[PDB]
Amino acid sequence: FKDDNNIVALTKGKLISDVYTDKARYYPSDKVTVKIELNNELQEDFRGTIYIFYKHLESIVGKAKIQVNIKSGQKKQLNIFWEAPKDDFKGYLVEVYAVKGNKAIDNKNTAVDVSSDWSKFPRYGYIANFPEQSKEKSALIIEDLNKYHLNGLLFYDWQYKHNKPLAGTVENPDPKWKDIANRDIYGQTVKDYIELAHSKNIMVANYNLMYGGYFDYVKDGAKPEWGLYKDPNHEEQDNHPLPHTWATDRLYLFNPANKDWQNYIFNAEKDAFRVYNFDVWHVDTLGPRGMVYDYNGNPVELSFTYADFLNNAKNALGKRIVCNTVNEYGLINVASGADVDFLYVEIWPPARAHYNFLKQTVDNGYNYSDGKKATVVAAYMNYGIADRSAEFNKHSVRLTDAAIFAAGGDHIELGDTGMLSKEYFPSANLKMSESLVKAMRNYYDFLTAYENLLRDGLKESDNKIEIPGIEISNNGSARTVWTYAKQKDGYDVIHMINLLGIEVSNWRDDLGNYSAPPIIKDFKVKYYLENDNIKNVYLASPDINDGKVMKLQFKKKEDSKGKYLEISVPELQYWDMIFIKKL
Amino acid sequence: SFKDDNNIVALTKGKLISDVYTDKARYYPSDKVTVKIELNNELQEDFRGTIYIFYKHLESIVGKAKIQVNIKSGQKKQLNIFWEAPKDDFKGYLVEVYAVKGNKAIDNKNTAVDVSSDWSKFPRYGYIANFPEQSKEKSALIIEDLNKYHLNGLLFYDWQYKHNKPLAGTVENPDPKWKDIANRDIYGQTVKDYIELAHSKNIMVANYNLMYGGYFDYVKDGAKPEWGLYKDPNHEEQDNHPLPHTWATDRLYLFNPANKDWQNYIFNAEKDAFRVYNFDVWHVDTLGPRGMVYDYNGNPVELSFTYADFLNNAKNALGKRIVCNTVNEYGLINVASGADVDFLYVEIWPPARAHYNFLKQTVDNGYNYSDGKKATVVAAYMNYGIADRSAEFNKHSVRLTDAAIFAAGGDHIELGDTGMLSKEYFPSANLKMSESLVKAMRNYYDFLTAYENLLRDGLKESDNKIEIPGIEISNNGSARTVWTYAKQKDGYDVIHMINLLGIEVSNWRDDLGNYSAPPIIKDFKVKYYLENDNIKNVYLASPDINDGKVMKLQFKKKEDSKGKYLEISVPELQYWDMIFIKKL
Ligand SMILES: [K+]
Repeated sequence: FKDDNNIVALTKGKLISDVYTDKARYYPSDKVTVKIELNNELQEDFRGTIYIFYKHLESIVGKAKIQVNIKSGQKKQLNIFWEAPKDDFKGYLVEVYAVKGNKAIDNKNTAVDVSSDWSKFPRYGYIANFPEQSKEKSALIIEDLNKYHLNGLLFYDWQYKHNKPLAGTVENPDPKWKDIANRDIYGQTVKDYIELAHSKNIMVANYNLMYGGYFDYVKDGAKPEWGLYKDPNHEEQDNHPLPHTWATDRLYLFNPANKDWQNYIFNAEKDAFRVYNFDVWHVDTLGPRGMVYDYNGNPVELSFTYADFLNNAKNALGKRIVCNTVNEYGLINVASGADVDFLYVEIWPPARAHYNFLKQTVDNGYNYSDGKKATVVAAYMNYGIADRSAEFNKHSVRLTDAAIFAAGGDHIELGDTGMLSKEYFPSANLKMSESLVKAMRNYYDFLTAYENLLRDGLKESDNKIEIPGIEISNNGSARTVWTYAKQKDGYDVIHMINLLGIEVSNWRDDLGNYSAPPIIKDFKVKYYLENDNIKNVYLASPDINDGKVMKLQFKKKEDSKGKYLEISVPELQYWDMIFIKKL
Repeated sequence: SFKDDNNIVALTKGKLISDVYTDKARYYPSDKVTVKIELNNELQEDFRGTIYIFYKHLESIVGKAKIQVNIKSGQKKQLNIFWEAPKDDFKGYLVEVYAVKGNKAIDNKNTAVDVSSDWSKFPRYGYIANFPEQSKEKSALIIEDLNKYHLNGLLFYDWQYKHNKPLAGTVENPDPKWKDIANRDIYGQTVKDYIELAHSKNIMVANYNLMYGGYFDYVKDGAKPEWGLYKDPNHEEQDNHPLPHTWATDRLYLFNPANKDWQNYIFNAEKDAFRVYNFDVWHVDTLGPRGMVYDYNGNPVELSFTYADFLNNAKNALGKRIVCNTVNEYGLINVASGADVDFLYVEIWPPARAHYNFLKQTVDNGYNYSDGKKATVVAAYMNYGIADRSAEFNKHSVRLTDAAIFAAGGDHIELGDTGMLSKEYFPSANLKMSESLVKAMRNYYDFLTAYENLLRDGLKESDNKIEIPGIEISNNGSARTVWTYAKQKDGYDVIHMINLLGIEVSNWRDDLGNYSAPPIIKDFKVKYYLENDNIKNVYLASPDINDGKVMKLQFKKKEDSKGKYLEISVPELQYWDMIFIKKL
């Protein structure tokens, strides 16, 4: 058929309403159900064909055609069934076309991840609210989140107390309790979300600090002798003050290396995991605490304690572990020594404001783990306006995800409340526009479909990149295209992130006022390589036909800096990924 | 030749040659270098022999000289030897001095020479923190003491009058004395004497001030609250740094560096200071992250993004060199990528950057962010936890910190008029260096200088595998390992080994001052996986062994399942060894 963006653009969105899948992640050889929601808004009956293509990078790996009639104004669902190929840890793009005669009149894509374990390609989201609600309402929220292929959900502030997560007892759980902020939590909603997430192969993570206890922790059987102190004379136990309307005036901190604290908190968590079928303990930390000491006055190097705590927790609970190393504090220790599923780094402002840090955090995770662990970043967008009733900026949110995803990272940002705007996950003062939601759908399809080019077996490339006529940088500098290259078996990959509209390289966009980047069309990229082993050159972008691969024209040339490919690029908006297939 | 045994020299080591040093900190190509040799015959017999001098560039002898000397028991003499510096710019040399009787060496001491037309490539930064009334002769002795370490720049810390008005008096009539920030008496003639004396040894002198600081009474000096930095968006609370109440101001109020009126004001004030006092550099300090901050009108200001513009505007307004302290790397990428600073300067702090890795990664970041165009100086104040007690620095932890910084291609600001830094307040001098630590620092600074071409000149990270069979190793300064990594340049590969086998927790600062001597590993093997076989020879130099003298190492070409490698025989590792492999 005649696939053309000339005439698809005229009637795009007017037949195919949505395309998505039944689960977030699939095991090799699973049945994948692709769900296509058709809504004929063409003001005219449709009598034609729905084509489906399954792509692995540039290659067609499967194809289906289905004859469909749908009346003007009618809605139909069409389910397509595909066996997941046998190779583990592979991403695919699914392209759907509505074809009349032999012209494509609509198109929408989704993605499929075939991974036996979430740990290689984490796509982490959150649930922050646990009110009384029907299983059907909960199912709709999980359905929404599943559209983004999120393969893990952090349940934030579900628990009863930091030192006693289970309300009631294992023999008789309390169906309703207060969380840390005196919100009502309903146990049946927690359980419903867990069951629903599991039906979509989504991991569910239980949030708690490593080392926190309420004001009345002595009443619950914890001891001051296990505490972390701000002086060597046990005068002042370290603590994190909270607002006066909350369930405790402060959280008192404990020494993670204290074996009695470990025994106490592991037993308390064991009770919680017995009642609520969580897969993961997401162990939060507060970062550096200044000079700290145990009860007996011995200095405690807090970061030095993390790995032992985390490994012992994994053993005690028989559950997966993730740890938040805030501002990378303890990242070296966790990445080298802890059996965590992946690395997790929250950025707490003002530091690490530069775009470069979005890449550098991921690079640090890769380097410190000898390439054995993936990295998730928490980077709260438009934080500067997070106390206003306002909107996320659709431009800066895309640039931040391009920066993180191109570096081989994941960004924890989507959840039940929409998107994160500050460290307190339930704070929902910023809302996503309809336009931003569409972009996030595309960006998450991209994150999934191109996981093998983004964070699978890659190394930094030394090969020189030039973009003649256009200012470039390797580190996210203002007024440049940010560009760099990576190499893996069978492919070289070049990223271009458009910061030509950026005056100041702050990824946060504190006023939520960034603008659309300038669009550059029909330009050249020069890529200097020695090897004459090129099969072809391709480009994919979440900004262009939701990640559909385009074959690029190129020439082999040579100048005063050596031999290079001159690559013709049709368009750059936010983020393009060029990939060069080797013979 | 003569019989140079370490056994025989070790019996009478230091009993004839008392010191060896030079007249200047840095030399221009083809300058006359004066090597000064202080003799003090403590042999309990008269000496009639020969002093030999060898000038070395890495493994190569580039010059030699000798002088016959008669010196009686108990006599002291100074010898002055002249050497023409070779024509090549940015080169380091080791100078080896031997006292020979008959055909045997009975004493040895080394120094180093740096031929550099500019301090910016190989900064060796120190400080002067005290400016009391004193004779030029006393000032000269202090400068001679600092010159022993080849310090090519000196930061004058808390010399100025006020942060918003550095010059006391007027350009035409400057005050002879004034109060500094801490109500200490500063004497202008001492400032001037140090500047003149420093310059006579080709040492750069840096004027310390904050980027954005004013006294409580800044309105009386012409500064305005409209230029200020604010902790809230309604200009209620101006950002400020509180000080002890006995100091000259209750607090320093902070200004917005991006404010063009603040820039004009402070650049004019600095211009007056520079007209009276012949400083070469403005050393611009910052305080690091200040939380979420705003201008007077309530517009948010991300401070780190204001630094580069400020510093470039400062350099243009003053016509002077600029250095900026980016505390805990806050602003480092901004300054390294966008500012015309002479080199990068990073004060780092535990607990966040306590791990030994941060000593290297700070230098790596500066190098990467500057596209390899700027060197990095690190401020990392040693034994801070005992710095309020009258005590000694721990000689073991100070050596390991310098090994870590120097091997990474960095410099450590630590030595000055008060001895060594133990706190961010440079005049605080409760910790003293023992005699043994001073000797180690002399060797380490000779090493920093003599091997600058292998430490921070044209190097790239190497992917070549290193193994040390039987010994735990790390690439990142982990506790209970030998920290090892490799670098490559035109003509050499370099392998560093830093001994953290005695370290329980990776923390460079040693806050209790209780680190112990590392274990000594003798006669061990290093495996260096190298695909090419074009190897001329393998060498080792260490500031711990024969005061940095190069030794040729035995090696074998071998292969196993991980590839071809060199098996290198290493006689000894104490704190830090540098293996260098000469390529064909
Ligand atoms: K005067």
